[PDB]
Amino acid sequence: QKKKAEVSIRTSQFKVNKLLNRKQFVVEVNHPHWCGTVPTQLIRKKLATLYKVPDENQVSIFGFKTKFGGGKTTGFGLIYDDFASLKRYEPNYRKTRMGFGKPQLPARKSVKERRNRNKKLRGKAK
Amino acid sequence: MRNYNNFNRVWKAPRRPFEKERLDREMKLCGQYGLRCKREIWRVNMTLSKMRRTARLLLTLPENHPRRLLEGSAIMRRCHEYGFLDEEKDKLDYVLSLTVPDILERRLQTIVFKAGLAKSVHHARVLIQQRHIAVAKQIVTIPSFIVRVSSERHIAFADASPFG
Amino acid sequence: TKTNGQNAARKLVRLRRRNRWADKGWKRAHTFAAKKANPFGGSSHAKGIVLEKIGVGAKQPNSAIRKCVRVQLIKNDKKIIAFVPNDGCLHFIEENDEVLVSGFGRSGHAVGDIPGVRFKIVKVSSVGLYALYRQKKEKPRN
Amino acid sequence: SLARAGKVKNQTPKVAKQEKPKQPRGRALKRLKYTRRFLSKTVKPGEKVHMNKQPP
RNA sequence: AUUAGGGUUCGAUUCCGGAGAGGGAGCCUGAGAAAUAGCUACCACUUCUACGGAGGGCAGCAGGCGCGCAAAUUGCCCAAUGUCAAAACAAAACGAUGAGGCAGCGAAAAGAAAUAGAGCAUUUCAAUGGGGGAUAUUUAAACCCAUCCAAUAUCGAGUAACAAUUGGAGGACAAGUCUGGUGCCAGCACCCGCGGUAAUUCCAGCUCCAAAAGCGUAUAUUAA
Repeated sequence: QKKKAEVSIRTSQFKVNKLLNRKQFVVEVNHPHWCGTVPTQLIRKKLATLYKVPDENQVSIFGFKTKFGGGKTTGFGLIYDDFASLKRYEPNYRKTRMGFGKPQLPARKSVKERRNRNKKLRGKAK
Repeated sequence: MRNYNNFNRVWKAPRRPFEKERLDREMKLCGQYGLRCKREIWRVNMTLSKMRRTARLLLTLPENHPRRLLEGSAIMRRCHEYGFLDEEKDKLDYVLSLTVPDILERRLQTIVFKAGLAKSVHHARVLIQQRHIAVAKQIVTIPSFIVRVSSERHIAFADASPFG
Repeated sequence: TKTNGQNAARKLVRLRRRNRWADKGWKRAHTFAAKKANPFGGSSHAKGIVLEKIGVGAKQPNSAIRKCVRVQLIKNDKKIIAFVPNDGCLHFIEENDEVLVSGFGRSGHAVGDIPGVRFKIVKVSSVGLYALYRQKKEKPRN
Repeated sequence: SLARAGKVKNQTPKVAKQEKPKQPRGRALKRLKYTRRFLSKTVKPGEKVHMNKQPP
């Protein structure tokens, strides 16, 4: 116990994308002596602070690869204008990770069997 | 199908499977550098042969021929890095004389033993897989890691190891 | 002696087409005459049915009775005398057993001391024959 | 004619292997082989090396 | 692929080009088809029927029989790459996509590398991942890899039973003038040759040898 596990952050290639209303950057987590992996929830709360972003959720963060043999990881992150441009511009899978879902429709097959039986039918029976 | 990912051979088995002259020369190297298998010898025979062979081709060539300068200096650089050769030697003829030990001396297993962090070479080979040796801040688990001569200062031990 | 000249490349190309046919390791590769007669029909292995168990008196100064089998190839319907490779292993073979047959290893000719026997059995009823001899698997009763 | 089959292999008595300790594996053995031959063995010259011998 | 060089050989198979949709032929629609998950016919096969009839075309992906020496799941998904389209996304309101991707099966090949290290009796000072598991990371979701055994607070190896095999030991060819058993028998042996009563070659035990998570054998091919 030299101290608590200490986790800092550096973003690398930073880009302001005004087309989608987001900022684009590559995130690097410097964490030594963090048992396990740094779960995302913490990276977000750090980034939201370091840029002084007014909300936590405006920061969406996806994909991470640790480094072989020591605590450091690398990943991508986005930062948006407020509540809107997460909802519009983000995939449905990266949304559900935040908790905002659109629940998965019935298993893809089940749609296919119905599509076909309807290739039989005419009028209002279909 | 449709997956384009290139793979290749690193080694070759010798003709004349068993010659008591070669087998002798083999074991004398296996025990000295702490090697697991003959396979790891035949490997530095091929990376040495390929290297050697392009040295001939470029050497048969006329001086100042554009390949001999550009492609010739690059083989002659990378052997100064990795320290296959001494920075005193630049003729490109020297590349054409190298030996299996030169590339084995440069293998992280021997160097951790030569640098003196280990008893001989068997401690060194286990002590690498045991994840304790780091090259520069980077834990390196592969005994066959070839140690660039700029990196022979930095080895020491890991910071996740017992030793830090 | 041979002919030499800048413009002579017909004579040289023709003269080789003619003189390669005199070659035998390939007067073999170029004759269907080889393929029709190799009862495997070109394939490295084949499956037969065991027709008959056969002793074959060994050749020349060697005295022995080598343990051979007749075989009915399932591809070709051809018949083949094949060799059972090791001690007592003829006990692992019964009549009408399916048997995988391989060559002896000099491609189309018999391995010395069995007169005219070019093939040996590698498997009996989908179980390996050497793996039965050396005791590993038990021959499935069917 | 065919009943001599399998004579000798069955007729030879069985020793049922023998228990022994395990050897080293990997490079460990490669060291065990190297200690024998290139260490601890000095030769009277006399150039010869016998890997097996037998108590004749 | 193999090759000093010159060559010898393979190229059904990912990319380009050609051709076909069981066999043949004919044609409509359309900018483009002699299209086959489009039509018409005949041939060979075949599936329902209430006997009047009506159907089918896996050399699409899974899978079945058959055949053969010989080859995986009737699996998830459009997250990515493209395509078509009347089409951005989101907001009651997420187009299809067996193209494609992901995993399952997978010792065809290819890379890395465990099966111990430290000071023959012993004795004991550590270290490790196989494996267990995770606040989690991964991913469309799950996997696998990587990170982790406290960060206030969580696993563990000593006969390392967590136990390396496949072929050899007369010659070519590296390694036994060991000990049993057999007696031209059984078998080995690519070739040469072993076995007919002391077998350096068979069958065994021990011993050593080569290669090693790989190693024999068969056929084809290149060098020789």
